Amino acid sequence: EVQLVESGGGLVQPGGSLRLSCAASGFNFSSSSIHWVRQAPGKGLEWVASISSSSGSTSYADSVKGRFTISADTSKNTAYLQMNSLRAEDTAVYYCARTYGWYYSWWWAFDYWGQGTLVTVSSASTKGPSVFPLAPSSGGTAALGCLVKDYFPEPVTVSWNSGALTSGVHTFPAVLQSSGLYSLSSVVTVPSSSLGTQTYICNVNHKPSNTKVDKKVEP
Amino acid sequence: EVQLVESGGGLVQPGGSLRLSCAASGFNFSSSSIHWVRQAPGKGLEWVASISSSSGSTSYADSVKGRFTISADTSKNTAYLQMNSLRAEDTAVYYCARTYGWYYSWWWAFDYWGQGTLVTVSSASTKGPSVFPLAPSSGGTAALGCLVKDYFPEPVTVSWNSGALTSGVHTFPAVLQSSGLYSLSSVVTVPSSSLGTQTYICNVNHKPSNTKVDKKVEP
Amino acid sequence: PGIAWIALLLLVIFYVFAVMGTKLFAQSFPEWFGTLGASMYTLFQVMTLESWSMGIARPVIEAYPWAWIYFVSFILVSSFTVLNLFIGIIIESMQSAHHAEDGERTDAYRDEV
Amino acid sequence: PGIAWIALLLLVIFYVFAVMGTKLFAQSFPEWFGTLGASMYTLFQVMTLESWSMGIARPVIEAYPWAWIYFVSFILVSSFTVLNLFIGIIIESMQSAHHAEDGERTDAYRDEV
Amino acid sequence: DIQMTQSPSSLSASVGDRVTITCRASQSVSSAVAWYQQKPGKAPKLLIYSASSLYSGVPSRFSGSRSGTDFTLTISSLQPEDFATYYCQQGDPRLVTFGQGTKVEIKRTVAAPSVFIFPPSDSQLKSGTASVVCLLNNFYPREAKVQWKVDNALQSGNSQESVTEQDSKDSTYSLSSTLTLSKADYEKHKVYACEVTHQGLSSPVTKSFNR
Ligand SMILES: CCCCCCCCCCCCCCCC(=O)OC[C@H](COP(=O)(O)OC[C@@H](O)CO)OC(=O)CCCCCCCCCCCCCCC
Ligand SMILES: CCCCCCCCCCCCCCCC(=O)OC[C@H](COP(=O)(O)OC[C@@H](O)CO)OC(=O)CCCCCCCCCCCCCCC
Ligand SMILES: O=C(O)c1ccc([N+](=O)[O-])cc1
Ligand SMILES: O=C(O)c1ccc([N+](=O)[O-])cc1
Ligand SMILES: O=C(O)c1ccc([N+](=O)[O-])cc1
Ligand SMILES: O=C(O)c1ccc([N+](=O)[O-])cc1
Ligand SMILES: O=C(O)c1ccc([N+](=O)[O-])cc1
Ligand SMILES: O=C(O)c1ccc([N+](=O)[O-])cc1
Ligand SMILES: O=C(O)c1ccc([N+](=O)[O-])cc1
Ligand SMILES: CCCCCCCC
Ligand SMILES: CCCCCCCC
Ligand SMILES: CCCCCCCC
Ligand SMILES: CCCCC
Ligand SMILES: CCCCC
Repeated sequence: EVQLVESGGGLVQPGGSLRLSCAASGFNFSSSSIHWVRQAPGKGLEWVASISSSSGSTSYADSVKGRFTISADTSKNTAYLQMNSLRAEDTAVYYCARTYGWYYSWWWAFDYWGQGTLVTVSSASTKGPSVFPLAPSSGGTAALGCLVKDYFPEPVTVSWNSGALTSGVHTFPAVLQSSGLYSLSSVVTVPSSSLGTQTYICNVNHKPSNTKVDKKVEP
Repeated sequence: EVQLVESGGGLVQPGGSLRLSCAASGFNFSSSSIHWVRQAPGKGLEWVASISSSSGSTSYADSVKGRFTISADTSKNTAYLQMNSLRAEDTAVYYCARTYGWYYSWWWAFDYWGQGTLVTVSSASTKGPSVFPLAPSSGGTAALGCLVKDYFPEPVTVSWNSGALTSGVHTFPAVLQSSGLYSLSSVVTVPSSSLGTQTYICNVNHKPSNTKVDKKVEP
Repeated sequence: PGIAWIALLLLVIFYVFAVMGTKLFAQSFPEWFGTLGASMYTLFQVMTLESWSMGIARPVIEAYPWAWIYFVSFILVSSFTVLNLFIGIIIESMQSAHHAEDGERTDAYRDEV
Repeated sequence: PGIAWIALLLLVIFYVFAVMGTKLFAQSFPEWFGTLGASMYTLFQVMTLESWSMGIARPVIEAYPWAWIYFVSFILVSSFTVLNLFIGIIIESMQSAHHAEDGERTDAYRDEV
Repeated sequence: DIQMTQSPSSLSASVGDRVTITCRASQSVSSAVAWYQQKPGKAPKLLIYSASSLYSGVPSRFSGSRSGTDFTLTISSLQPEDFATYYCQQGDPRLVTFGQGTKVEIKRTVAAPSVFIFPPSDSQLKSGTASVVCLLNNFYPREAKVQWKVDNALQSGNSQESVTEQDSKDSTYSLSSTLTLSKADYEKHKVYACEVTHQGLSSPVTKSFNR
């Protein structure tokens, strides 16, 4: 229940701006410190900024000093990261963390971490994906699924029957397909005798383009 | 950047007086203590005086008690050593030092030292030097330079192309030449193939006589 | 009342402990105690007794273990002034029965006039 | 006010701690504590809390390690008088509403005259 | 009267050798002692304070030790730039004394000098007095011998020699021999030569000109 729900990321043009929100829930926000830490695809963690929710004190990294600005509204019960003059380096997944302490403050733990949100800085425009089922062949060995092609930017959140079918899923990472759009697959293995027992819907979603698509797969 | 720029020395007649200034820059002057320590040519260091910049308290050596007087103006951000009844013993290089502490005050370090200024007590008058180039002979083995003769008192500050030519310089110490004037040499080795590539100017200076002379050397 | 004349004493205490923190920690912790303003700000942050408070505390005490008796004293000397001051007002406020008589003498006299 | 009547107490404290420093350190540190004037001056220099302050402190403590509780006490007993005195004035200054009434009675009565 | 007796006065050790410098106080000053490096003509720099603690920025090869009343500066691996004079200090506001000093000299293999000779300047002849400069660059040890020959007649009483301090990186010496002569004897003669007789040379090498 003690969670940090963050949002506000996505696509933004170079030299632009973007606001990241991190709403805390379940603990005492004021007494804690809130942290923004970024990870570019293919590197380790990089500290961005930290703020005392109650005290309002701020501390920034030398790499983003002046360009970024961290804040926190205790009434709104939420911290914020305003980002300006965004560039190619800033393309990364940003995470929100906390130190709620008397014990993690005397160590700068950080104890809890938000789940992460992507910020891709590019010029091209948003595009929704195309959801194409992948047909089976025939009490086991039934590999089926659906492909998700021609979307930009990342990510695509694929599920199966709204989280009913979890075991056996192998949702792949995306590729580039030189044209300049992302394209991934989403496969799942089931018993072949149950091709008709359960309904097999892959619930594809692409929030940058609001492409909320549900598609069933059948031989 | 944390430095002690001292000045005010030079030549003075016996029984005369002279003022030494030590301007502090880059640190907290008031919180520090300032020190004058002398070295006669051919002996070790000798403590002269110490003062608290903020407190104004003074402490003098028994050898110069009453004759010297140390002071410090915090507004001018500078310490001072007034010297009276100067004699032959007082002919020495005087250094300005500090103890800026909570560390070095509980040990009397002294942590930082000024670069030094000469005080020669004599009767004869000031004289500017004569700068005479020293001609080469012919990708190496080219010893050239310039001689600096008939100056008094010390010192002569020789450089080459305003600090451009540093490696290979062997600016000699002065000699007396019984007449009673100082005379030194200033040599430098270069590649002989570059006699015409770079300009070879020795920038002689003699501040007691304002003799700021620039002379090129060429075969 | 003159309750802002009280805050002058609290700013004096902030000032003296900030000068202390400057004299003690400026060379080693410049961002926290390198200036009088930094010392003021760091003392305020410690007085908040929040996450940043312990965060400031831990490296200062790792570097100088005695530093705790600094911070603690700042928290004590401050709080025990306020309380003591705050407990004196109550005594100097329980004096005002004579004040009620004052007003009542004002009444009876003004008609007399 | 009579705020110079306050400094009499501070000079008394200087005097008593200077006599202490004379009784303790005169034989061993004559230039700093050999006379009452030297003790006064050395206590002032220590109270400055400057470079010379620690410079005076270090040999006195090397010679007599207990000497610190001397200096510290001088710094405490002094500062806690001032503060306490300084916190009493505020209480004896928040009794002047009665003085405003005083002036107002001066007005009304000296018209009746 | 807090006396500091520093020893030795001079020492010469090769590069990498382990150098020790003693400084004895006259009473228990328990740790007031400091140690200083001074390169010639420059400002002294603080190596050691508290007689053991190392000043921020000093290399690890410098260390300070104590035995009751006898303090010691130790250089583990003597480097050629460690050529300096080292001073031990007392500490007090009311009095400060230093040691007599210890000059650390570097030892290295035999080095033969680069020998050169310079003619008197054109504008120098306008003074009625000329000077001949014989240069000896980058040699070791400091002992050398410069002989003068005017028309193959040896000179004496009219030359002076100046030697630089030992260099920071190669630890070698430079020598300048100035030969002063009235312009009369300068023009009356034609052959001028300086002959260097150095240890690192088999036959004494001579450099000459003819005016
Ligand atoms: C009886 C009271 C103590 C007498 C003081 C002794 C004089 C000190 C002489 C030191 C010998 C020198 C060797 C270097 C000594 C050294 O390495 O010190 C470390 C350092 C001293 O400063 P230095 O300039 O020597 O160190 C430089 C470094 O800090 C960084 O370069 O900081 C200290 O820890 C200061 C505190 C002294 C520690 C004593 C304070 C008392 C602690 C009490 C803790 C609380 C007790 C509560 C009860 C539960
Ligand atoms: C105070 C000095 C701090 C120096 C820190 C850095 C230098 C040393 C490195 C320490 C790292 C230690 C890691 C192990 C340490 C470790 O991780 O924790 C071990 C132990 C248990 O920790 P807590 O109870 O904080 O554990 C919280 C957990 O229950 C949560 O899972 O810690 C304590 O002792 C806490 C009590 C504070 C202890 C000090 C309180 C005052 C006690 C003194 C009593 C005074 C009576 C008078 C005597 C004179
Ligand atoms: O570094 C800081 O976060 C800082 C902010 C404000 C102030 N100040 O306003 O004194 C000092 C430091
Ligand atoms: O000139 C001064 O800064 C100065 C300060 C204090 C005292 N005094 O306290 O004596 C004398 C001079
Ligand atoms: O040694 C001194 O600097 C000193 C100056 C003044 C006084 N005095 O004013 O007593 C004593 C010592
Ligand atoms: O900074 C404080 O002292 C503080 C005051 C009140 C609360 N509170 O009641 O949430 C927390 C901290
Ligand atoms: O042990 C110390 O050095 C020490 C430093 C400061 C304080 N103090 O600010 O109270 C006490 C002791
Ligand atoms: O010379 C003095 O002022 C002096 C006074 C008292 C003591 N005594 O108390 O040991 C010593 C010296
Ligand atoms: O930097 C200052 O303004 C300053 C503050 C306090 C003190 N003092 O009380 O020692 C001296 C200077
Ligand atoms: C008289 C100086 C008061 C302190 C000024 C502080 C400026 C940052
Ligand atoms: C000012 C009080 C000094 C106490 C001295 C104690 C010596 C052991
Ligand atoms: C290590 C020096 C501490 C002294 C600060 C003043 C103590 C009251
Ligand atoms: C860490 C001790 C605090 C006493 C109130
Ligand atoms: C001037 C007091 C120093 C306490 C160590």
